[PDB]
Amino acid sequence: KRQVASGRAYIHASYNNTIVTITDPDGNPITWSSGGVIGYKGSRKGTPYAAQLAALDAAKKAMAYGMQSVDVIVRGTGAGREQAIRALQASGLQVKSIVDDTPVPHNGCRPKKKFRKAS
Amino acid sequence: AVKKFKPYTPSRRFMTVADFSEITKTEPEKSLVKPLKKTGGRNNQGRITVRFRGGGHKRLYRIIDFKRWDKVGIPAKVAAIEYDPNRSARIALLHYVDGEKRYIIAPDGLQVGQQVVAGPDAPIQVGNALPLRFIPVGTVVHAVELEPKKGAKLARAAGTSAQIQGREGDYVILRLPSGELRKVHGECYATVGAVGNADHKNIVLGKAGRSRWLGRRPHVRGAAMNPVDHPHGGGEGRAPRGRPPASPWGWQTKGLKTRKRRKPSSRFIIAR
Amino acid sequence: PITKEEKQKVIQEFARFPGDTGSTEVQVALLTLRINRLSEHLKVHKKDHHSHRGLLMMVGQRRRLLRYLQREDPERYRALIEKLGIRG
RNA sequence: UUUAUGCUCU
RNA sequence: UGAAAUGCGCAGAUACCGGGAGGAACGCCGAUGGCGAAGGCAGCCACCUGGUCCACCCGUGACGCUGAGGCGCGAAAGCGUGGGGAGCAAACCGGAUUAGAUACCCGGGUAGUCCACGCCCUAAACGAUGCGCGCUAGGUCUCUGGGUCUCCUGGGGGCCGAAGCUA
RNA sequence: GGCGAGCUAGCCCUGGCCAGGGUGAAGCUGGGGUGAGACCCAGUGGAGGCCCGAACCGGUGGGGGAUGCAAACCCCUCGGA
Ligand SMILES: [Mg+2]
Ligand SMILES: [Mg+2]
Ligand SMILES: [Mg+2]
Ligand SMILES: [Mg+2]
Ligand SMILES: [Mg+2]
Ligand SMILES: [Mg+2]
Ligand SMILES: [Mg+2]
Ligand SMILES: [Mg+2]
Ligand SMILES: [Mg+2]
Ligand SMILES: [Mg+2]
Ligand SMILES: [Mg+2]
Ligand SMILES: [Mg+2]
Ligand SMILES: [Mg+2]
Ligand SMILES: [Mg+2]
Ligand SMILES: [Mg+2]
Ligand SMILES: [Mg+2]
Ligand SMILES: [Mg+2]
Ligand SMILES: [Mg+2]
Ligand SMILES: [Mg+2]
Ligand SMILES: [Mg+2]
Ligand SMILES: [Mg+2]
Ligand SMILES: [Mg+2]
Ligand SMILES: [Mg+2]
Ligand SMILES: [Mg+2]
Ligand SMILES: [Mg+2]
Ligand SMILES: [Mg+2]
Ligand SMILES: [Mg+2]
Ligand SMILES: [Mg+2]
Ligand SMILES: [Mg+2]
Ligand SMILES: [Mg+2]
Ligand SMILES: [Mg+2]
Ligand SMILES: [Mg+2]
Ligand SMILES: [Mg+2]
Ligand SMILES: [Mg+2]
Ligand SMILES: [Mg+2]
Ligand SMILES: [Mg+2]
Ligand SMILES: [Mg+2]
Ligand SMILES: [Mg+2]
Ligand SMILES: [Mg+2]
Ligand SMILES: [Mg+2]
Ligand SMILES: [Mg+2]
Ligand SMILES: [Mg+2]
Ligand SMILES: [Mg+2]
Ligand SMILES: [Mg+2]
Ligand SMILES: [Mg+2]
Ligand SMILES: [Mg+2]
Ligand SMILES: [Mg+2]
Ligand SMILES: [Mg+2]
Ligand SMILES: [Mg+2]
Ligand SMILES: [Mg+2]
Ligand SMILES: [Mg+2]
Ligand SMILES: [Mg+2]
Ligand SMILES: [Mg+2]
Ligand SMILES: [Mg+2]
Ligand SMILES: [Mg+2]
Ligand SMILES: [Mg+2]
Ligand SMILES: [Mg+2]
Ligand SMILES: [Mg+2]
Ligand SMILES: [Mg+2]
Ligand SMILES: [Mg+2]
Ligand SMILES: [Mg+2]
Ligand SMILES: [Mg+2]
Ligand SMILES: [Mg+2]
Ligand SMILES: [Mg+2]
Ligand SMILES: [Mg+2]
Ligand SMILES: [Mg+2]
Ligand SMILES: [Mg+2]
Ligand SMILES: [Mg+2]
Repeated sequence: KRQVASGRAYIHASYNNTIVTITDPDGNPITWSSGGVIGYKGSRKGTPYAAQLAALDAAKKAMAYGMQSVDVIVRGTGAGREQAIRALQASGLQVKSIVDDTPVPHNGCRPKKKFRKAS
Repeated sequence: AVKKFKPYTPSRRFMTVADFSEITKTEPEKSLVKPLKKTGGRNNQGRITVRFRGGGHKRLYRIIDFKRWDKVGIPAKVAAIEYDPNRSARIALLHYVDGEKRYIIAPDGLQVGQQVVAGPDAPIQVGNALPLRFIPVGTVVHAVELEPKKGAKLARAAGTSAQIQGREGDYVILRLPSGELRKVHGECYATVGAVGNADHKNIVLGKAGRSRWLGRRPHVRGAAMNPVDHPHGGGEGRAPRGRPPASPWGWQTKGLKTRKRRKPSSRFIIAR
Repeated sequence: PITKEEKQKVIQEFARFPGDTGSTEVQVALLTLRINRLSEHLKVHKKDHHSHRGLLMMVGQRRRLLRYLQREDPERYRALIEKLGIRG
């Protein structure tokens, strides 16, 4: 519903997938993509190559509405991070910055049995 | 606390009575500000319109003060805490500097001999009444008005209260004792504190007669009736409901909602 | 807490002689002060068991002394107790 | 990320 | 997830932003550290309060040690009455796996986990080492006091070790 | 369409009634007990859809009655009190 030059890019990187949403300066998503949108199912999406393919389909759709610059923001470990960060830069979109905002509790909620292991 | 009894008769074994230590020189009530004679009647003009009522101890009605803006600014001393048979809460007789006497529903904490006051002024401590709009968000409160100048209606039951949750226009957002989130007008008076006598919920009538004293006559199950009388009557040796459980008058009684749909009030609600 | 002059007051009042800063009674009396303090603290904070432990220790100690004193001088035993209000 | 089992006495 | 499937989603999900509600646990500091008799104790603040150590050598003058009974405390789970319930999660349901899978893995999920009060009295409640006192080489690391502050001295916490002990 | 709650059922207002004996809750006081308690023991006390039993309210079993004394009675027995 608009064309904005300055923007913001978000990288959600989980063990199972990588998804990138590109927002306006305000945070409202302009367009998004992920490993599955590329064309993969199952665990293929948790791949770094799937992340690359993804982050490009993101940027490409962004430039459609006229996207030039972004302030890339990554959240979460995973094989998507770097390859997804790299991919962005290597096509249009100049990366004005690279922030890491992966959320972490100061010991909040008890985690699932799977992510607790030690004591 | 709550009084218990050694089982020197059955029923006395489970019977439990209210603790009346909180009650200051009650016994004789305050003939002036109340009481009035209370017309004890179980039906309307002619016919029974609420089943299973009647009998039970005679009562004098203590005419309590459910609108305090009546005397803005005028402080008053709490003279006594009294027993009131017409409610679960206790009442507090208070003498105004005016020389005017009135009863209030005694809040939890409210000590005998302390000062009380109501108005936009009014320190935010227990016993004081204020238009909702002037009460710090997050405080618990009781005896709230639902519309300005119409008198307290909400949170008056022993142990009950309401929390001011936020503000929105000329309205503030309360969480009613039911758990319902409701908007009430800011001009509506409330009074800080919970109601008190909160152990109330923990008494055990103990015997059939105890229920008779409170004016509750035996309640009979539709299951024990005949088809003439109730959806659940008849059978021939006990019986499941054999249909969706119903009231004597036919409507379902397990789930079926009853609040009128299109109701002006609906626009000011948001919970259970 | 028991302040300095607050405990000094007691030290002097029980001292067997100007200069006595730890005789049998000055100790007994001293303990008695803390004990009565804690005893009133625990009445309020009752789920505070750790602190109650010490109480038992202070109480036990006090007893040992008084038993010694009532062994060496059955006179200033009555005297000490009476003046402190103990042994119930 | 698919396995479990091995008769009796020497 | 091993890979998946159940599950959620075009009734607008995930990802992103702003607002609000609510409960529980306190990241970095943090240690192989500290405190407590033990169980055990970890954001910050204040109040109430126990133990403990050091310096001074001032006071009592053996007033000690241990301790069958007794009394108190006692993790987790569990129980009663109220409340509270976000995440988690016995039981239970479903998806997978397998010959079967009442398990292991996945998606749901109720007691419970939380608070008040009252019970229960267990444990690898472990240093698998009862408490007190004296005596018998040192080396090094550390916490915390006092010192005439390279070193000395006191109380703790670790490692290596004289003599000796030990299958 | 009217007449009925002067029988009976429930409820509302105002009054009245329940011999005598038994059991002995809490609380209180005192004593012991403790660091303080819980608590224990006495005495006091006089609770209860508590006990025995008249009035009173009932109607359990049996007998009698059966064109009755009586269109629901009488005797013995029994329930609550
Ligand atoms: Mg995946
Ligand atoms: Mg964030
Ligand atoms: Mg009518
Ligand atoms: Mg009328
Ligand atoms: Mg009429
Ligand atoms: Mg109830
Ligand atoms: Mg019934
Ligand atoms: Mg029938
Ligand atoms: Mg009919
Ligand atoms: Mg019918
Ligand atoms: Mg039926
Ligand atoms: Mg049948
Ligand atoms: Mg076999
Ligand atoms: Mg073999
Ligand atoms: Mg075989
Ligand atoms: Mg053989
Ligand atoms: Mg869909
Ligand atoms: Mg589907
Ligand atoms: Mg649509
Ligand atoms: Mg959000
Ligand atoms: Mg230690
Ligand atoms: Mg431990
Ligand atoms: Mg201290
Ligand atoms: Mg000396
Ligand atoms: Mg001497
Ligand atoms: Mg023995
Ligand atoms: Mg106990
Ligand atoms: Mg325990
Ligand atoms: Mg527990
Ligand atoms: Mg519980
Ligand atoms: Mg519960
Ligand atoms: Mg299963
Ligand atoms: Mg299956
Ligand atoms: Mg098969
Ligand atoms: Mg296996
Ligand atoms: Mg699970
Ligand atoms: Mg779950
Ligand atoms: Mg159970
Ligand atoms: Mg034991
Ligand atoms: Mg342990
Ligand atoms: Mg062994
Ligand atoms: Mg040892
Ligand atoms: Mg021992
Ligand atoms: Mg030290
Ligand atoms: Mg130093
Ligand atoms: Mg050492
Ligand atoms: Mg060694
Ligand atoms: Mg050797
Ligand atoms: Mg008619
Ligand atoms: Mg009549
Ligand atoms: Mg008479
Ligand atoms: Mg009598
Ligand atoms: Mg007494
Ligand atoms: Mg006494
Ligand atoms: Mg008597
Ligand atoms: Mg008595
Ligand atoms: Mg009776
Ligand atoms: Mg009887
Ligand atoms: Mg009898
Ligand atoms: Mg009788
Ligand atoms: Mg008889
Ligand atoms: Mg008969
Ligand atoms: Mg009959
Ligand atoms: Mg008969
Ligand atoms: Mg007959
Ligand atoms: Mg006959
Ligand atoms: Mg005949
Ligand atoms: Mg009789």
